[PDB]
Amino acid sequence: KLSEEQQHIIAILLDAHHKTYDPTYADFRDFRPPVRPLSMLPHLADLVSYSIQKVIGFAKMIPGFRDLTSDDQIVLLKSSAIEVIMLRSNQSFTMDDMSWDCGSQDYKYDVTDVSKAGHTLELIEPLIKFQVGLKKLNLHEEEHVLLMAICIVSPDRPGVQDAKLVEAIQDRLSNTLQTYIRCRHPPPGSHQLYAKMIQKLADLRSLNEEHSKQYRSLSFQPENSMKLTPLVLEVFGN
Amino acid sequence: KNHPMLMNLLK
Ligand SMILES: CCCC[Si](CCCC)(c1ccc(OC[C@@H](O)CCC(=O)O)c(C)c1)c1ccc(OCC(O)(CC)CC)c(C)c1
Repeated sequence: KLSEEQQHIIAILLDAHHKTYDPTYADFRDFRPPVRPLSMLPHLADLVSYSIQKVIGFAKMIPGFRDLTSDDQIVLLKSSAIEVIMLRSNQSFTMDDMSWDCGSQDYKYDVTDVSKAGHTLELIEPLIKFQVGLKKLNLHEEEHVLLMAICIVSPDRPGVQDAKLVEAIQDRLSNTLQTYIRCRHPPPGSHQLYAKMIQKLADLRSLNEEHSKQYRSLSFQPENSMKLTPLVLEVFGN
Repeated sequence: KNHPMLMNLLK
């Protein structure tokens, strides 16, 4: 049932993720140092800016993504970047203390680090719930990279021009994920697994909207915008 | 609006 075109898609996405995710987190030393009001904003701005670069590298390798116009590629990455960052951040998230552990203690982040960057509980608590619920899904890496790709190529993102071409690319990844779960994910973990993953995509839209609200409020202060990066200002807005 | 840094990373 899992066609070889579908196995091929999964292998490309696996290779793309492994090429764009460094579990050593060695590049974190080039960021501005973590400082523990808004003391974590410079470090977290560099972290997001770095992650945006990785999401772009991953997205470029999604089968069919390049067939979109540069405009459609830009609006999809602009809209999806923070959601893909939320998804890929789950690999470092640990449920033993509800934190993102990236090796050393300096690069072990909790909720107080998010608040020390300007963000409130309106985002922080739904974000932790999302990370816990995503972790509880116990996704195969095949399902994890498929979910990130499906997230990016969504035809209902604002500013999308060729929605039907975006929909065709997503449908090929969607049928690949649906078929993968039925053939390669054994019960009971497979139970309604596709439905639970699509629900996480809905949660990501909600988390995206709340982060945009707080980002727009935080970046409205030039004193805060000064500590951001040029890439973050371009992608997330001025 | 133009996104030159995004466009460059998209190579
Ligand atoms: C303290 C960090 C909290 C967890 Si974050 C969960 C994402 C939630 C949005 C997170 C992001 C990336 C990441 O890196 C893993 C891989 O991407 C890199 C591996 C690789 O690619 O090699 C990790 C580990 C965690 C987070 C980050 C910045 C945030 O502020 C952003 C901003 O709004 C502040 C005003 C604008 C700058 C907020 C609010 C949360």
